This record gives sequence, C-alpha cells and structure tokens, in this order.
Amino acid sequence: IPVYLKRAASLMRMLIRIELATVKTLNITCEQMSAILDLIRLQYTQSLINYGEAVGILAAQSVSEPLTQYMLDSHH
Amino acid sequence: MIDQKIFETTLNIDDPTNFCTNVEAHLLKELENIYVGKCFKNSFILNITGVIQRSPCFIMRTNNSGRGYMHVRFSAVVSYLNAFDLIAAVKIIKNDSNIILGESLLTEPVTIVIPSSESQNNVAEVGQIVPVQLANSSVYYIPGRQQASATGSIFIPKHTFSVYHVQEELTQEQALNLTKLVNIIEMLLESRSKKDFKQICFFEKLYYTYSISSDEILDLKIWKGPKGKEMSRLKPCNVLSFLYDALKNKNSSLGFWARPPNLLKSSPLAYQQDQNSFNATELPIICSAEVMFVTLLKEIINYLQFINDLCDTFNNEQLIKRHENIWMLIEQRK
Amino acid sequence: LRLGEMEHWVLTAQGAMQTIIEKSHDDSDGCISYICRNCGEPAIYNASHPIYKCMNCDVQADIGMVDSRRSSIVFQHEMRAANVNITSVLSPRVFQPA
Amino acid sequence: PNSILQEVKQEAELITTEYLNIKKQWELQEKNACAHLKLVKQLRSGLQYAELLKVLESIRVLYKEKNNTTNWNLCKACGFKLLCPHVDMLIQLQAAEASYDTMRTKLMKFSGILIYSYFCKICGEELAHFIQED
Amino acid sequence: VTSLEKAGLNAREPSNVLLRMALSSPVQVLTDAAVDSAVNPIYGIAAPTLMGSVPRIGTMYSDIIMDEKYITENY
Amino acid sequence: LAVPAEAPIEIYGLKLRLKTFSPQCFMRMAEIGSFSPETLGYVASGANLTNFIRVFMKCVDQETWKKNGEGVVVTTKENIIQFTHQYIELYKFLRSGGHSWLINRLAEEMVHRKLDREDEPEENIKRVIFFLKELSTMYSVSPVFTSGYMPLLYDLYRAGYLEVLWNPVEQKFLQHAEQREKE
Amino acid sequence: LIMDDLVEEYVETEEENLVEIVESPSICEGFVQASSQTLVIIPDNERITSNVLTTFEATRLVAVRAQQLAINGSTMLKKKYSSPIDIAKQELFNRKIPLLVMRCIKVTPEGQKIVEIWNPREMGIPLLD
Amino acid sequence: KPDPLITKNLKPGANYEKLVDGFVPVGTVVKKGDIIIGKVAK
Amino acid sequence: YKQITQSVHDIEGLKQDFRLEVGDILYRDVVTGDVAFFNRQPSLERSSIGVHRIVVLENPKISTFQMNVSACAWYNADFDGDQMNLWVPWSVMSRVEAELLCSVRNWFISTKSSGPVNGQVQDSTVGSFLLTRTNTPMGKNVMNKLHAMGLF
Amino acid sequence: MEAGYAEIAAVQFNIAGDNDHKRQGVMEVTISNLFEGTLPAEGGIYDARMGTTDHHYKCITCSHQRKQCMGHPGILQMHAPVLQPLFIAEIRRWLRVICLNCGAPIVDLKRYEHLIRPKRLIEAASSQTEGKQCYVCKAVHPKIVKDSEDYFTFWADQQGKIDKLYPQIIREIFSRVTYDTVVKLGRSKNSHPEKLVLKAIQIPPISIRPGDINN
Ligand SMILES: [Mg+2]
Ligand SMILES: [Zn+2]
Ligand SMILES: [Zn+2]
Ligand SMILES: [Zn+2]
Ligand SMILES: [Zn+2]
Repeated sequence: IPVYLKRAASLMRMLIRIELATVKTLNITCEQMSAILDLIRLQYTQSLINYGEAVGILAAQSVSEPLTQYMLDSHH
Repeated sequence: MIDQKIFETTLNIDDPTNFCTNVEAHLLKELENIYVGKCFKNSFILNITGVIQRSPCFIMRTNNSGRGYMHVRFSAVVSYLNAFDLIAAVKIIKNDSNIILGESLLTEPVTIVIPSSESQNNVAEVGQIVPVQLANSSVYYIPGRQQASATGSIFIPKHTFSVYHVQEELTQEQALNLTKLVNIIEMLLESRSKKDFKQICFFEKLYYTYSISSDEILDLKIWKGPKGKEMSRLKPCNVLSFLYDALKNKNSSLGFWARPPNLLKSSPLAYQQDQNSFNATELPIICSAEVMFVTLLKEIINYLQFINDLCDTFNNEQLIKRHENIWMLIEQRK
Repeated sequence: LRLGEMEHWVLTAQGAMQTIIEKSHDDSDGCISYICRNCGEPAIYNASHPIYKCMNCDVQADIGMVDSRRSSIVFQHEMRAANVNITSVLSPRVFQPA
Repeated sequence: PNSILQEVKQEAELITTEYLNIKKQWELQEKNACAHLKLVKQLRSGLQYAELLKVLESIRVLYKEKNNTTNWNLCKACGFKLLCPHVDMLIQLQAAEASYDTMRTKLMKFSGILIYSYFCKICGEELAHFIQED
Repeated sequence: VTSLEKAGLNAREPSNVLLRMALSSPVQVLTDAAVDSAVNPIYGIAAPTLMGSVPRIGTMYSDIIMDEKYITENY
Repeated sequence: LAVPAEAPIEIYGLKLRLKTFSPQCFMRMAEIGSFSPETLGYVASGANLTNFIRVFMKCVDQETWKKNGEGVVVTTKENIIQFTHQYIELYKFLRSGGHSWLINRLAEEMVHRKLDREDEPEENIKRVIFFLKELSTMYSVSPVFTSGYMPLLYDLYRAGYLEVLWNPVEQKFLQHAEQREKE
Repeated sequence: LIMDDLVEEYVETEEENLVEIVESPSICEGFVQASSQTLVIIPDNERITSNVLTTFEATRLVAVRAQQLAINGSTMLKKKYSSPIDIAKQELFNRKIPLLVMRCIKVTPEGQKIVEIWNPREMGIPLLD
Repeated sequence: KPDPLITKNLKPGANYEKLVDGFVPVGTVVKKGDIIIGKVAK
Repeated sequence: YKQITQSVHDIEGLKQDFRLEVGDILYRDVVTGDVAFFNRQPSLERSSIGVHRIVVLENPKISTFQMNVSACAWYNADFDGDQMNLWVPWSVMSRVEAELLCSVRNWFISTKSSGPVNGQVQDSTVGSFLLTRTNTPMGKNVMNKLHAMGLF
Repeated sequence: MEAGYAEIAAVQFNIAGDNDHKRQGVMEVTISNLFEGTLPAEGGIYDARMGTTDHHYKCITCSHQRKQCMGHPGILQMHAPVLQPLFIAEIRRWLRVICLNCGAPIVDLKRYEHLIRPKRLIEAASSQTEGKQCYVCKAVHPKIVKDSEDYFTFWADQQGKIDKLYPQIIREIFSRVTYDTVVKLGRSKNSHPEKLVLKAIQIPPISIRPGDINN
C-alpha cells in the first residue's frame, strides 16, 4: 500500500479502533462483527470521490458562495 | 503496378451491438463497401486482403447517438501506376475540343488525357482501344475517386535510350530484394506462353524501333528460348541468370549497362560493357548495381505486361481491322 | 433563452455531459467538423455530392469526423482571418495488438 | 371503446368493421414484402446524387399511375403505398443541386392546411421551413 | 504562491492557450501563441469547449467499449 | 546568409546537404501511408535504409570545402555539370516505377514487421449468496462473487435487506420481495 | 452629425509573462498526424482502479445501453419494460449489460495507451432502484 | 391581403384571414398564428 | 420522425398511419413524471441546476413554475418575482443522466458545507413547534382522533 | 469516403504566412462586384466558393446548403505587401536585431545563449544597436523609428537620413534572415520573420461575414 494511502485511512482506523474496542464489543457476536465490518467497508466505498469529478469547480463554487455573504457584512 | 498495401482508418458503426456477434466479417464487409475500387492514400485499392490490427468498438463520446467507430488497420491489394507505364487498352471517350480523353480497360482504372497539341495524336476516334504510354508526370490519385488520373500519349518505340554506369557492387540483401522482381518476370514469361504466338509476333513487330523482316525470321519467345533480332552490335546478356548467380556470388556487376533499341523491349537481355560502346546522346548514369538492375527489371516487366495485355485486348483480327490508324503510324515512325 | 457560463459550470460540476451535449449541440448550433488529420486543417467532406478533399495536402487527405459547434468553427475562422494558423492534431488511432 | 359505441345506430357496426379492416390492412403493410421496401429505403438513405436519380427511376418503374399531384403512389407488385409525389420532385431538385429557397418555392404545391415548417398535403412530411427571409 | 488572476494561470498552464483566451485578454494570448508556435493540448473544460467539443470528465471521463465476447456468446 | 527571390548571386560551388533522418521518421511516414514514393525514397535515403542519394551523388564528391554538415560539394565547372546531371538522374529514378516499387515494398515490409512484432465465500457470505440466488429470480440482483464481495454488499444496499449479514431473517423479506414483485 | 452607436474601444493592459539548422525537413515541420497508439491492457491482477462502478460510469453505461436499445432492441432481459431507460437499468442490475468500461490510466510518449478494462457485470453498482 | 400567387414566402401555419384592406378590423380577436397587417413587396 | 423516409412528419398529415413503425421517433407532450432541469440564475452552487419530476398543472390559468418552498434552498430562490429556467431532456442519454445523476436528491447534502440543504422553513418550523409543544394556551396540546387523522 | 469519427487532441497556433493563405484559399478575389443579380458575382468577396450564407444558393466548394457549410477562405493577391496587424511588435523587434542590408544579426547571438527561448528576441531588441556595424557587409544599422501617426509605419533613421520602411522593403529585409538566426533568437522555424509580410491576404469565409464587416 502506498504511504499516502495508509495515511488517508488513519482517521477511519482511529475511529474504528475506538468504537470497535473490546470493551465496546462485548455483546456483539463474531458474525455480527463481520456484518459490522462489511457495513463499514460498504459505507467507506460509497463515500469515495468519483473518477472524473470536476473538484476544482466544486471548490470554486463552495468558496465563492460564502463571498457574497462576506460582502453582505461589509458595513460591519 | 498491382501491389499490397497497409492502410489505417476509422470506421463508423451505426449499430454497435449488431455489428458485433461477427466482428471480422462485418469489418471486412464495411471495408469492401468503403475502400474497394476507390483511390485512397496515393493508391487505388482493388480488394481488401484482411484486417491486421483493429481497435475495440469504442462508443462515440462527443454525441448522444450511441454509435461506435473502431479503428481498423487492414492490408489491401492496390494498384500504383507510375510514369512510362504501358497500358495496352485505352478506350477514347472524347475527341472534340482538342482534349482527347480516354479510359484504361486494364486491371488498373486510370482515366488518361492525351495531349492534342501534338501532331502525333488526333488520329484515334471514340470507341477505339489503343495502347497508351503514361507521360513523366506522376499519376494523380484523388482520394475517393473511382479511377486514377494521368496524362499519356500514343506509344512510340522511343529509340532514345539511357546508359547506366555501375560503380557499386550488388549486396546479398539487394539481390534478395530483386528476386521479387525476378519472380514477377518469371510469372510474366509463364503467362507469355498462353497467348497465341502470331499475335505476340505481330505486336512485337509493331512496337519495335527498327524493322524486322516480315515477322517470319526467328521465333522470338524469350522465357529461355535464346533468339534475337536486329543484333546491331555486341552480345546480349541474360539478366535473369545474372541475378540468379548474383545470389551465388559468382559474378560482378561492375561496368557499363544499357538496353539499346536493338534489344527486344520485352526480353531479359542487356549489355554489361566496360567502355560505353553505345552511341547514346547522353552521359552515362553513374549509380549502383541495384539502381540499374531495378530500372532494367521494371522496364522488362512493363514491356512484358504490355505485350500480354496487347494480346489480351486484340484477340481477333476484327479489332485489328477496326483500328484504321493505330497500326500504320507506329510503322511510319521506324 | 441562454444557458450561460455559470449554467455550464454547474452542469460540469455535476459531471453531467450528455446534457451539455444535448443543449449546447443538439438544441444549439452544434454541427460536424471535418479535419484532414494529416495537416490538421478543416477538410471538405460531402457524402451526397462525392467530395473527399483537402485544400492542403491533396492525395494525403484522411478526413476525420469531429463533433463541433458552428460558434467554434466561426471562432477558428476568425483566428485564421487574423493570420493565426489553427491546426487540429486530432486524437491518434489506437490499435489492439492482434 | 364500449361507452363510445353505445353513445354512437347502424353506424356503430360500420365503425368497428372499418376498424378491423384498417387493422388487417396495417398488419399486411407491416408484413408487406414488395421489392420497393429496399428501394424506398435506399432512395431516402443519403447516397450520391447521381445514384439517387437512377434509384428514383427504378422506383418509377413500379408506379401504378402517373400522379402529378393528387395522392400517394402504389407498389405495382403489391398495391401498397410506394412513394409520395413530393418525393419525386424533391429528389429531382436534389439532383439538380437546387437551392433551399428554390426547393421551398417548387414544393409549395404539396403544402397542407409557431411551427415555422410547411408539411405535405399528401403524406404530411416536412417540405421545408420558413422562419425568416435573408 | 501563484494567484487566481491571469498571471497565476500563465504560471500554471502556459500551454493552455484556449483557457487563457477564455479567461481574459484573448488578443494578446492569441498573438503570443501564434508567435511562439504554441501547442495547446485539449484537456480540462475551457479548451474542449472553445473547440466545440465536450470536456472528458464526469460521464465522459471513462469511455465505453462493446463486450465483443459477451455479445457473440449471448447475441 | 540568405538572399531574396530573384536576387543576383554568383555561384562558386554547389553543396548537396546529405540530410540524416531517423528510421522512426520513415516509419511514421509509412504509418501515414499516403506519401508519394519520391518523398518516401528521399527520407529512406536520409535514413540508413536506402542509399540511392549517396549512390548517385558520392561519385562527384570532390571534397574541397568541408564546413561541418555532411554532404558533397562541387567546385569546378565540369564538376557542376556532372553534379547537375547526377541530381537529375537521381530524382528521375526516385520518381521512376522501379524505385516506387522498391520503396513501397520497403514501407510495406517495415510496417508488417512492426505489426507482427507487436503480437470461496465465507459461511455468512455463502448464506447471503444463497439468499440472493433466490432473490435473483424475483429482483434485479443477479449475484456474482468476488474476493471482497463488494458488488454483493452493493446489491444488498440498493434493495434493502442488508440485515441478512447479521440476522437470520432471509425468509422474512423474501416473501416481502414476492409481494413487491407481484404488485 | 450625432452618432450614438459607439463601439467602446477595448484595451488589454496586463502583458503576459510566460516562462547546422536547415530550412525545414519533412519531419520537424509537419507530421501533425501523431503516431498511432497500441492498446496496452493492464492484466486483471495488476489493476489498481476500483472494482465498483462510479456513478458517472454507471450512468454512462445506462445511457449508452438505452440509446442503443432505442435503435436496436434485441434484449436479453427476462421481464418486459416499456422504456429503454428501464431496460438498460435492469440490464446493469441483472449483470447482463453488453458493454465494457475502459479506464485509460496513461498515454505513454512511446505510443502506448495503457488502459484497464473492467467488466460491469462483475462490478459493484451504486445506482438506486 | 396576399394571395396564393402573392405568396413566394407565405408564413407556414399563418392565417392571412381576418384581413380587410390589409388590416385586421377593430374588435377582432387575434390568436398566435393570425396575420395582423398584411404587407407585400415587389 | 419516420425512419423509412429519414424525415420529420406532421401529426396532422399522419391520419392514415393507424399505428407507428419500429424505429420511428415520436415527439410527445410533456407528461407528469417526466424529469426536467430546474435552474435559477445566477447559477452559483452545484444545486443551482436540479432535476425534478414534472407535475403538469392542467389549470389553463396557471403560468408559473410551482415548487415546494423547501426546494428553494437548492436555488437560493424566493417567491417575490424570481424567474427560473426549465427544460425537459428529450434525448435518451440526457434523460438517463437527469434521473440518475442530477436529481435533487443528490443535492440534499451540500457539497459546500457537507450538511443538509433542505428542511422546514417558516410556516413549517413554526408549525412543528406548535404541534410538538407540550401545552397550548388552551391546556395540554392534544387532538381527538378525527383531527389526528386529518393531519395525515 | 466515410469520414471516420475523430476527436481533437491538440491545437497548434502559428503565424499564417502568404504561402498558407495560397494553399488554403479556394478562390482568388479579383473584382469589386458583390452580387450578379440574385447570385454572388464570381471572383468577388461574396463568391459562393467561399461558402453560402443564403438559402438562395448552395456553396459550390462543398456542395452543401447554408446549414451544413462551414465556409471556406479565399485569397486576395495584394499588389503591394502589407504588414501583419497582429504582429507589428514582432516586426519592430526583428528590424532592430538583424542587418537591413544582408540580413545577418547585428547582435551577438552568443550573448543571449543562456536565456529562455521566449525572451531572447525581446532582450536582443531591447539593446540599442543604433550605429552598430555589420561584420559581414560593414553597414551601419539605422535607428528603427515607429511612426507615431499610425500603428504600422516604420521609419529608418540613418543619422538624420529619413526614409520610409515600406512593407516591400521590410519583406526584402526579412527574407535575408536565415533559419539559424531565427532559432538562435529563441523563435520557432514556423515563426520566421518572412511570414510577417503578406502579399496575399486571406478574405475570411462568408460564414463569419453574413450579409458591417464586408464594407
Ligand atoms: Mg427574489
Ligand atoms: Zn490535409
Ligand atoms: Zn408528401
Ligand atoms: Zn461550403
Ligand atoms: Zn550586413
């Protein structure tokens, strides 16, 4: 695995190790743990950015939209 | 000359799902419908041999039609005529306005315009099949056209000839390359036998620089058959044997070369001299053995094909009788 | 009725296409451009009247069908009117190893 | 369909008999195999304008009657619809390399009846359009 | 630290002549491209759009080919 | 230097530039496939494929000037006549039928040579696939199995019924799927 | 004498700051055609792109299939649907779509179009139904 | 009011009726395709 | 658009066709359930263009583009004179994309703030408060069965 | 036939010389007449070979109607050369760095053989070079003066000797520049100064001048 991809999963690894700690998963069966891990994998896959996204235009819109509100408080 | 060629093209597929289920066959059918019998990329393309390489059927991206295109790399049989090519069957379709049109009836569909300013022309009429030699102007293959375009004239024995001085020896690879033209000459000589002897004799007498004694002396047939006419001076050499034992490294091509009018313009005969005994009015062309051998072999191929096509088009005496001016001007310029 | 710059930005931010295509070509001045692919200049192609020619290199004409808009053709003509030569390289043909 | 028939009195049987006649005629037309079906397809599928006149003459071979401008033409080998008279004039003008305005003026004999388009009086096909004159 | 003005575009995408013409100052960009014999690869959004084409992103980022084997074996 | 058109210049010698081109240039030209045999032969002579230019022109070398770039330079007048005659013959040969055949065969052979040189599911997952096999006959979830069964989970997400991963259910919403398909 | 339709003279002020030898051969000048590419398909075990279709890829597959069913219509689907869009969506969901997804990873200078070919019938589908 | 011989370009789908002396009279309801004010050139 | 003639035919000239042929192209009216692209200028957000299911208003006296007030957050719109552009995709690819990629359900979560865009606005917020409050000035906030049913 | 599907991958920008105009021109403008009745006059600026903008005639060049015709450029053989309006500054830069007698560069090419290519000519023209002596023909480089009355006229100032640099004289000067000088000054071989003077301008297709720009 490339190093940057390992760092990309650091936050999710942290969250999984916190919420799936042994103290927190005492009333969960092994098959239930498999289902939980499969659901986590599915949700992580569903959250990835699509290939060919115009993310630059998305960022331009998302940063230019607050600019009119920043103007609206120019007298403040 | 008829030859193979490899082309690159992009087709258009209006039914990509139906175009599949048989890709090679549909591809071949589309290539035949598009490129067969049409000038394309400095050649004519007579038939599609097959597809060498091809692309996946990509779906068109810049429109909402759903069609595919696919890239095709196919080998095709093409005809590339050149200057001084001899076409023995040209049918004149126009004679007014001093343009003198024509149309080759051979395997290579070239439409040949013939100059009218020259006093030699203006003797053929509409519907008159007569041989034509292409001028030194390069054939004009307009892409997508159903025939080639060239300028030619009524063929004349053309007593002017060239002398080739050879200072570079043949190599093994060059001789192997010349073996292809040697094989072409061999098939031409093989096909020379099928044509009836009297017609080939009459035509060869017609298109000869000098005069031969009423087409009865000797039995010129080449394809071995060691005969010879005129014999103005010196001994011919068999170019086929010279190229065959050239592969065997038993000879040297260094010297002077020429194919004078006294030689039979069809025979595999040439002079390998060392003193330029020929009385041509031009300096020897210093070149390599490959250049001279290629030039001589192409001349032999052109003349052999010329004779074969002449025998093919005029297969009876009715056509010979019909041409009321073709056969006597050629005998006039002797 | 105009679909301006910002509408195109929104449509391409959604990654749409096929709607930029529909509106900007099929419901607009969208046309077909022909390029020789050997010189890159606009070629002359006509199916009905048999015309497959290139005013540049003549026997080397290999006309490709390129989806375009009349606005872009006019824009390139205007650039060439100011003595700026516009040459379209065209995507190379890709072949699967047989 | 029922309520349409009770609220129609002998004409009610004419409606549902003509309906069956048209349905069978249309099924026959869908299953029709006159030799023109490839010929009319070739005529409209854009080919060289020299070949188009030859194909249009080939269609004229199967003409049942010389219809200047009255109604459709029928496949002589099958009796079904063959070619509208406007298509003959239109193909004539295409081979003549006539202009769009010339075609619109000449085709202003099949004009029926903002659309901006003229439609055939016989087959209801788009003859030409007139939005603005330049 | 490049800017979001014309200078930043010139520093980041000097070869994208069409994009820089579409942003601002088309006459100077065109003149400099003609003088410098600039080659403009077609990428992004502005350059394909100015050429009458569609950007190769979104639905067009990945191309589609026909599954010839599957079509032959399942007509 | 460079002189304008129709500008009187005084010819003391004539140098032919023996331009050298890589074989990839000839290969690109053959791939384009529409070039005339004269230009094809000229470039092939530029590369080390044919030597017709050097064959025709090295006989009138008379090297007396050098100046970097490789070529032949003729100084004496008779050498100029010989140079011109050899040039005319060379370029007539390059446009001749024989060299046309040779260069077309060479381009063919090179292109042909280049082208011919080119060329077990886990127990829970087993149960889930079994459930989807029954569901495929009644919902558009035609199952396939990969290593991570990611398409399997994606199909269990669109239809709902993600609960089969941890709960026995299966038959609970199988009949619900029957009712939905019937409706 | 009074003209109203003025043209508003246009000014550009920020100048750009972009940062043997013979006449020309038939190689340096010309050859705009660009050399043909060979399709280097990455082996299935060397592929690094996602085994799940993106919404862009799935949408494009459905659109292409439905447009093809508009002109064609020979379908391998079992249940009959009255619209090409529904037919294409069910073909994708039933893993019967006859299309493939090519992801062009890289075009090399040497003339190779390195691509990954993905089969949508063995891929994850993110669409709704 | 133009006539079929006056046509050369008559608008498709237009009415060309309701025109009295080249103008639609006062008090006449006019719809989308109706021709108000008839003018002919040449 | 008849395929056999490769040309467009008026519907008033096709009175003799009975049915339609395979490969024909029919240009039908917009009906309820069709997808349409809704756009308000200036188009500044990723949700400035969205796809809505068409509800055809058969009242001939209505000329406005009607929308739910909770959908206005996508377009930063209000009903005080704002004009919006609506075009119905007619091609198959565009319709597929409209119902698969550009539907407003994809813009419920903001691309900018990563949070929800839509929700209760004005009367709906006050109504939720009034409905969920424990007491009214009239006593306990309760309704009988008839009025509880009328809420749904 | 059968123009295959294609996509534009790159666009090349170049200075269009008169040779390019001659190659690309489908017709040569020779007359001032606009229309011969209801049809364009042949050889005029409205000639149909340039494309059709009216329904009243087809193209001729592509045999298409108005909708399907993209327009085709023509040629006007100028009796006297003209300077390219977009590249007047390039003409000025080239005039100040090469000798107006033999075309040799008056500047030292080795001096600028460390800068980037887009800047070599600018810095070469930045230097004065007035009164410099050519090392080939021993001529004195004049002062290249840009006329303040218009955007194109150039003046040759030889220590007060004032003579107008006509486009014909400029073409004679620019035609003596070698491609070696062009390359060593950071310019492409497609940017030879000989293309900056036009004896055959391109009249644009009628598609971009519909029936004012034709006046
Ligand atoms: Mg408002
Ligand atoms: Zn070209
Ligand atoms: Zn009709
Ligand atoms: Zn045109
Ligand atoms: Zn000097």
